[PDB]
Amino acid sequence: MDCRVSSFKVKENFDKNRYSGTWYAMAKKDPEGLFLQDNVVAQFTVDENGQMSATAKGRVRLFNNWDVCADMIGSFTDTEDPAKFKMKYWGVASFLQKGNDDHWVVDTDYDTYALHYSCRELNEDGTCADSYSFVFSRDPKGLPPEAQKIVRQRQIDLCLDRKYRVIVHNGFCS
Ligand SMILES: CC1=C(/C=C/C(C)=C/C=C/C(C)=C/CO)C(C)(C)CCC1
Repeated sequence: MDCRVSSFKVKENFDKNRYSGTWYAMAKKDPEGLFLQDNVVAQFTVDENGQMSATAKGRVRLFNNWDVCADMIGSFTDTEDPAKFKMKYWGVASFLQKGNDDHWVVDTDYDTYALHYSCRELNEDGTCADSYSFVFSRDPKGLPPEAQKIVRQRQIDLCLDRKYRVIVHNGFCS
């Protein structure tokens, strides 16, 4: 049971165009502090020069109770690893958070599911101190019993097992 971040294995030869399109977040594992809550849908596209970007809608509560529908946007720069990106994000609205997080795709089938992960804070022993993860599906209705078994194994080998929470979509942002 090695939970060092550098130990985690990511998607072999990640194909940036097979991955583009609409993805629906079905479950998540939260990080410390302020973060997207529900009704979150992401849209990936890749330009002619291979650059990948994405926009995202989601409900987020602020200060104290203030649900707003955050329109986020991120760009991705490539690393020595096809699956491991650096993502710069920001919102159409200014008060919304800007920032830079790693963006790694641990696993995907590009036809039905994608499993994302990001460690914002590394510990002294290499394991992650503060992290979040997303489980996306191409189908707004969710994964098959059989794709769910793959997903739950991924969560365990990430040491995030039993820490995910089902995301719901009730047109709060449509
Ligand atoms: C770029 C965007 C993503 C992440 C957004 C997050 C990090 C937003 C947080 C917003 C907050 C907390 C705003 C507070 O005012 C993910 C990874 C889903 C995939 C594609 C595009």
